[PDB]
Amino acid sequence: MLSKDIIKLLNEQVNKEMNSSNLYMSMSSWCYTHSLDGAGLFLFDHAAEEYEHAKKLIVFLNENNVPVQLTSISAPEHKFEGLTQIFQKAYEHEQHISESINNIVDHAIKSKDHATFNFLQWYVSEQHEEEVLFKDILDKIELIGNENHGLYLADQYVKGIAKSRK
Amino acid sequence: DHMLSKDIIKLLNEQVNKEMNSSNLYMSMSSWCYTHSLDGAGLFLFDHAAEEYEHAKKLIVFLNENNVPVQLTSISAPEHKFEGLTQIFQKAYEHEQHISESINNIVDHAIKSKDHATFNFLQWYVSEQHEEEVLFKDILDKIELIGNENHGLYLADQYVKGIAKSRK
Amino acid sequence: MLSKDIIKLLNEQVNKEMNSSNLYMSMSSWCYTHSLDGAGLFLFDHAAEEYEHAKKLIVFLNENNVPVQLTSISAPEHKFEGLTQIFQKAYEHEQHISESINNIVDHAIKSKDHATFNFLQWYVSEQHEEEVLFKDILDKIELIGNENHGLYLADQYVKGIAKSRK
Amino acid sequence: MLSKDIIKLLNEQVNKEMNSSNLYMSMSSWCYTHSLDGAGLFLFDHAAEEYEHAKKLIVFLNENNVPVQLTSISAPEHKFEGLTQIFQKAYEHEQHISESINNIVDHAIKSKDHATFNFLQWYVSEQHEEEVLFKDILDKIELIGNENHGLYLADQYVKGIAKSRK
Amino acid sequence: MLSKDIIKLLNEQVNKEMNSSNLYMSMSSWCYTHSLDGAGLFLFDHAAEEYEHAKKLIVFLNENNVPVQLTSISAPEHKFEGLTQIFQKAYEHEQHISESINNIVDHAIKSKDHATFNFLQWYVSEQHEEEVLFKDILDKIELIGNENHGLYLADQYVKGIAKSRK
Amino acid sequence: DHMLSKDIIKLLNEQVNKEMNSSNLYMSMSSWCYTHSLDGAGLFLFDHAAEEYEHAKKLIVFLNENNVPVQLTSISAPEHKFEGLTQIFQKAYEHEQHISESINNIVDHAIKSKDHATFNFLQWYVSEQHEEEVLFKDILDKIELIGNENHGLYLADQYVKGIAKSRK
Repeated sequence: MLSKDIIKLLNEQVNKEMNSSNLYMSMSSWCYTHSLDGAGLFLFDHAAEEYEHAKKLIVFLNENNVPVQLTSISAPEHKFEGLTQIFQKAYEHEQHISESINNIVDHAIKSKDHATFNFLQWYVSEQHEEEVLFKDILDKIELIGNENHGLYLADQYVKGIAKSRK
Repeated sequence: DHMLSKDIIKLLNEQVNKEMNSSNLYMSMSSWCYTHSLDGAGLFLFDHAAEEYEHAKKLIVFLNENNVPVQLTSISAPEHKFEGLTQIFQKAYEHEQHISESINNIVDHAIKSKDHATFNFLQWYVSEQHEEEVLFKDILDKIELIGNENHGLYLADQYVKGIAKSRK
Repeated sequence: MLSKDIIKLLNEQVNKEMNSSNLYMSMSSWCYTHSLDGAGLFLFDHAAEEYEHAKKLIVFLNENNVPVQLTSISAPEHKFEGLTQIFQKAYEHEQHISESINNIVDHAIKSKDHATFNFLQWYVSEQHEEEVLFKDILDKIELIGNENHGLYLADQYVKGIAKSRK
Repeated sequence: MLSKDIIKLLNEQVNKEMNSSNLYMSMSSWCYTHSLDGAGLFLFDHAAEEYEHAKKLIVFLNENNVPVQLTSISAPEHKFEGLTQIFQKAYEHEQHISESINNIVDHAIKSKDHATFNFLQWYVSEQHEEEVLFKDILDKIELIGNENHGLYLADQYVKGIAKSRK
Repeated sequence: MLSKDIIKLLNEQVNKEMNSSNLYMSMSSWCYTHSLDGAGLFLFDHAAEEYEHAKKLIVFLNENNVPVQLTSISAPEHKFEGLTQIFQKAYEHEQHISESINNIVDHAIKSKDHATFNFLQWYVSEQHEEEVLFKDILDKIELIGNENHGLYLADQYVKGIAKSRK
Repeated sequence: DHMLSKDIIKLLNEQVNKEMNSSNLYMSMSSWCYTHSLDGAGLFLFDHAAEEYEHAKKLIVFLNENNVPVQLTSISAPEHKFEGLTQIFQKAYEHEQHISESINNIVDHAIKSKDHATFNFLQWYVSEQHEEEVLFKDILDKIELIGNENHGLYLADQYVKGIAKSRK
């Protein structure tokens, strides 16, 4: 049904998405172990949400009678320097994801897979929104500043958002 | 680490990895079923895969609240080629046996180091695993009863479908 | 408002869509008369659903102040070999329809009729979904096999789906 | 089961009915495109209702294990001179339909297909009523005239009826 | 995030949108002062709705962390010849807006801002619909004609629509 | 023959324009806040801007029901560059004072021409203006109380956010 290219990209996206989840879990554990259970929670929940994206793709593939060919998931990074650094990396990571998705959309436009294109709309929208979210959080962290109690407050701010997203 | 013994931590991290790995194995198997018109099995395995991933998560939460760093290593690619519904379930069953053993090994270690809280935590996990191991045996048994000669694959898939739904 | 090309294709589509339903009614009657009232029902309802698609198009054309030009509806085929053959033909018929629709979409993209494009999204998605459905059914029929009580069970399977689509 | 004659007439009626629907859609679009969305709607809905009559017949045929043989549906007329003319043609068309139905009834009486006769009662009555409806509307339109705002009012009158029939 | 081009067009659109609102308010006051409070109301409400579009766009820019550059709003036209003329100008004005929006859509397609494209869908559809609405109203008015009681009834027709849109 | 005096009409039309102009100023200010990570302030001002546009509308309605033509002139471009949260609110407050003054001027004129119905109509408008003028002063004072020190901005934005939500 769907073109060889598309299939490859979709499978690849599944992998990136699963990979992303692990990155967020890794980041989450770093936060927890450095007394930042606000960030820890946010990222852990965000990781869960990434795994769900993967699942939607697998379902889409499954329903189109396309075999899922899962390759290895690379090991996420474990060492990080601080709350700001994590979110910086996170933000750059989300930009990369937005770009892989658009790439898939480009391909559907070019091959005229209009149904695939259609399916991908929500996904694009969800990503852009998530990309913004990370941006905001990063800005807010920077507004607060790491001097003194700011790490505490920044974590509470993040905690604040975590709970208002379940 | 300050709370749990180095050994335990190693095994727990290891287990997370096996558990994540397992999920992918089941997704792979699931897709094989779907693409060979066995959406009953496909669903069962897909849901089972999801459930595997959740077990990993529970461990991670356990590790997190004990202030233990989670060290996620790479997840190997699962096998993609399988011979038939029976073969898949056979492999699944042998896979579950292996997992049951991994877990018991962790339990042995907690007993020996006297990590009684860890032991406690592991109870549900053991029971949950044992139950799943049985489930796969039954399905395999039922599959063999039915036979694969005529409409058997169909009926076997409906039987499996039957169970998939009654586990939401 | 809309371009001469688009209008022509849309009118053409209306006709194909009406034509399709007749094909499905014809197929439906064949099923009923050969004791396959499961298939009979599925196809009858599917035919009804095709006629509704036509109607949505007519409405679209009407609200854009475009005259609907209805041409002749050709007579559908009435002789068929068997349950499998019918579904095979059905499936190939759905493939053809998916393609006429995409063609319309291609044309809107090229003339930049963005509102028309927009309107066509649901239609694309619906068709694709239906195309999948026929593939599944066809696969399930083949999994069962026409030997023994195969035809019976296959009809019950189809009946099963018919009732879980009203 | 049923006699060859009856079957022929029933099939014939289905074709007529399907044909009629298209005529009404064509007429409907003419109304819409000349700013007469009241008439447009009435006819559109009336067309849908004709299609339904066809379906009831097909169902009747199906449950009696009679194959439906659908022939081609001719293209309806597209050009009309005005609201009055359309309804005039409509009315004459409905008279013709009443007559094809009666003819079927005559035949059932003569072959003593009493069950078929029974089935046909609602259809006769329903048709007779529709024939009256068109006369009334036509009459009302004439009462109104086209001298001032007649078309606007006649269309509103028609609109009035369209909504009090769903 | 978003490309400089897009942002410029989006800001430009805000301005045209605000400008549009004023045009409609101006037109509205003309209607009121010439005893056409039906039209007056329709246009007033339509003006309000235009200002909301601008606001919607402004929100979109804000959540993407894009500065909004608001320019001066030119004075609308204040002299008009009559109900028909107003709606003619209105219709023409609407088309112009449809075209500016499509232009933005063209640009997103070309730069591959797929999220922006996505966002713009509702806007395109809402616009197309509004463009149709003005055509219908104009058409209805022509149908009625400016002769005896025409203006009155046309205003009541318009009033009719105004109230069935809040 | 209008009901109202030429003077009044002129002022009222003028006021519409100032009011529309004001809204844009607030939107501009709002966007500045959003783009500098101050979505609390951003929201407050955005909502306040919307509220200014509504004032304009009430006037237009008033003029319409009195059969007075609305003459909309150009809306000037608002200022886009600002130096900080404090500066914005300072400018805001001054702007509010200037608006109060324009409104009072209209009231003065109604008293002098004895347009008692117009006077009547203008009561709510005056009261609403006074209240808004106070509000801006209060916010300004708190912001100064807090100080744009190390965590001042974040808190001042949260304070503002606090008020924004308790005004819907």
